[PDB]
Amino acid sequence: MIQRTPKIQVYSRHPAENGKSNFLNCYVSGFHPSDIEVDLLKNGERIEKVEHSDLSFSKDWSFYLLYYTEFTPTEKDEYACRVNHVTLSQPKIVKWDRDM
Amino acid sequence: GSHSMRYFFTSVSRPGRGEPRFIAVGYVDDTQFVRFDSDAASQRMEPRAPWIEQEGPEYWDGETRKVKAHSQTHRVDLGTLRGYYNQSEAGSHTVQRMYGCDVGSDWRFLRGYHQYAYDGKDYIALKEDLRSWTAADMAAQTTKHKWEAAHVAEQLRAYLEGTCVEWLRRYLENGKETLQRTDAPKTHMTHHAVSDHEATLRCWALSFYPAEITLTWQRDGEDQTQDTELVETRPAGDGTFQKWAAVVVPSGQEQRYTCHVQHEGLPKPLTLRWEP
Amino acid sequence: MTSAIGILPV
Repeated sequence: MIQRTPKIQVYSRHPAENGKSNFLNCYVSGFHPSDIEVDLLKNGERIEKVEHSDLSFSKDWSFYLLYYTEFTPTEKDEYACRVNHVTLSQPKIVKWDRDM
Repeated sequence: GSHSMRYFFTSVSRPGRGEPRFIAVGYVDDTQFVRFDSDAASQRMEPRAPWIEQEGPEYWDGETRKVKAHSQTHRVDLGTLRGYYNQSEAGSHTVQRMYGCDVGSDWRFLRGYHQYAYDGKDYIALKEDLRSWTAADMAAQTTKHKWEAAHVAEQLRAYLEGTCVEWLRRYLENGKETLQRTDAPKTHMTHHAVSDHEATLRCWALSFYPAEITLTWQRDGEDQTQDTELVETRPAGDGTFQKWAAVVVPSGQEQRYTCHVQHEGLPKPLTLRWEP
Repeated sequence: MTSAIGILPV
């Protein structure tokens, strides 16, 4: 069967302002099969209180999911998204970039 | 103008770990309104939008009943497909099903679909005429014959041209505030150094609905689609969407370049230009 | 709403 690897984007709901209220999104799309591990990280540790959309798929039959968590960004605190899939020999970490 | 309803169903087998996972979701245009998820506590079809929560208690019972049926059907399908492809018991496998319908500005039936996949690849689907199947291979030609004998095409054509459309038109009037109004992009443009003699210009579209949008870059009013970078359109998590388009350029040339947005909500197209 | 008809096993 066809294995297709995830495309990943980490970004916030609104434009970030330090010390102001926001959501942090990790969008994993374009992948197959469906069994995927997704974790948001703060200074490299699991944020427990994370939620996710209901699994769905695209015209090409590949899966997509939004994971999100309330946060308050700041200057020094470093947010990431870690992804494991059957197509990745090791988990893939993607840092949050305010300007992407 | 046009609108649509879509239901999406996924089952995954868990070969030494019991019952198949099953998830269904339905959307009107880009707004999700319901879900069912075998592995959650309630085992009911649940509301996922405010405008659908008003619906009577017999809405949920029937939708629940029906979806557990689709489920027991996908469950049988997993066993038959393993049989047809002679795959071992050991492996995890996947069926997906998609159906629904589109309408015009006049809200009249326009087209319908019904598509089925095994292990992420076309297995059988219903053609545009609504009367015939496109079968991907020999295993699936066996299914095509079973469905030609049970008149499945006619049975789905009657759901598609009838029940699907009527109930779409319904939801539109009940969730009109959220489903008929169309948020135009808040657009903005950024600039970053990437070295001594180069610079990135990123064109941003934020906070828009529906998802259909187009971002392009021009050098002196001439398209150039290579040396660009365009991300997949992504949901903001609050109904709206986001997208950006970038292009790497020579330092000092930033006003050669222009960003062009096209969206349903904008009347003229927009043009952007690095100034700040 | 989902369909009561034409959802048959393969």
